[PDB]
Formats: sequence, structure tokens, C-alpha cells
Amino acid sequence: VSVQPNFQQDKFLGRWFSAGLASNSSWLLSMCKSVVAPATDGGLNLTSTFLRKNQCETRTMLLQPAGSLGSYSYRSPHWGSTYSVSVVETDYDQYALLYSQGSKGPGEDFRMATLYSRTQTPRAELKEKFTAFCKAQGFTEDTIVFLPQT
Ligand SMILES: [Cl-]
Ligand SMILES: [Cl-]
Repeated sequence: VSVQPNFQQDKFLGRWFSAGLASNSSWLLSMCKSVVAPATDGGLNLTSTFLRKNQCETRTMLLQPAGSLGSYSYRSPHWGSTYSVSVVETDYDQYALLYSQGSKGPGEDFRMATLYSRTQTPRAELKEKFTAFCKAQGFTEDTIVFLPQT
């Protein structure tokens, strides 16, 4: 539930790399580039890309403001569910720790921690930070995955 104090959304913008995740959903990889840009509604558009066969697919997630800076809500029509997404900790220039949790619909159970890094090569200290962060969130070692570059 913790949100990065004095959250500065403009400093959070730009290119990030999804470098790690932990989740309570078995079926939910490799590192993907994400681009964070402002949304019309004051929140964020999160645009991620991944390779399939010979092509680079693009997906956008609208993160709507949810009442406090660094807190968002995401609506997934295909899963009939809404999810809360919070930037728990970030220094803006190197890393971000995100936590997402279902709020409404059949995905209400869902929980996930995400590591964002400004570079494709996260330092050991950041991998230790993320492991410790997931552990704080009740994720066990088996559910923690570091995402390899390409
Ligand atoms: Cl503060
Ligand atoms: Cl760190």
C-alpha cells in the first residue's frame, strides 16, 4: 500500500526496462522495453514492446490517477477486472519498484511486484533490493523471476 513519498510523475517519464517480477499467478518471460508518457487524464500511458517471430508488437496500458500521486488504477476489459498500481519506491534515474493488486472483478486476487530499471543491465544491489522487496510483499523465492536482456 506504500507509495513513493513526494512522487514526481514528470521524473518517472521515459524509457524503462522490466527487469524482474514476482506474482501469485503461475502462468504470468524476457526483458521488455516500456515507455512511460503522460496520459490525457493526468495519469500515465505505459507502452511496452516484445518480439514475436519477425515483428515487434506494441501494447499500451492506461494508468488512471487513483487519488494520490504515485497511485493508479488500470482496467482490463479482456479480464473484466480493475487493478491498483502503485510506484512504491523510485529514485527516478535508476530504478522503480511497483506493486499491483486486483481491486474489482475476477482478477481481485491477483498480486504482482515489478522491477523497472533505466538500463538493460541491473546492478546486483538492485536485484538484492528487488528480492528483499518481493519478500516484504509475501512473495516466496520460487515466484521471483529476473528477466534476461533479449
Ligand atoms: Cl514527503
Ligand atoms: Cl538499488
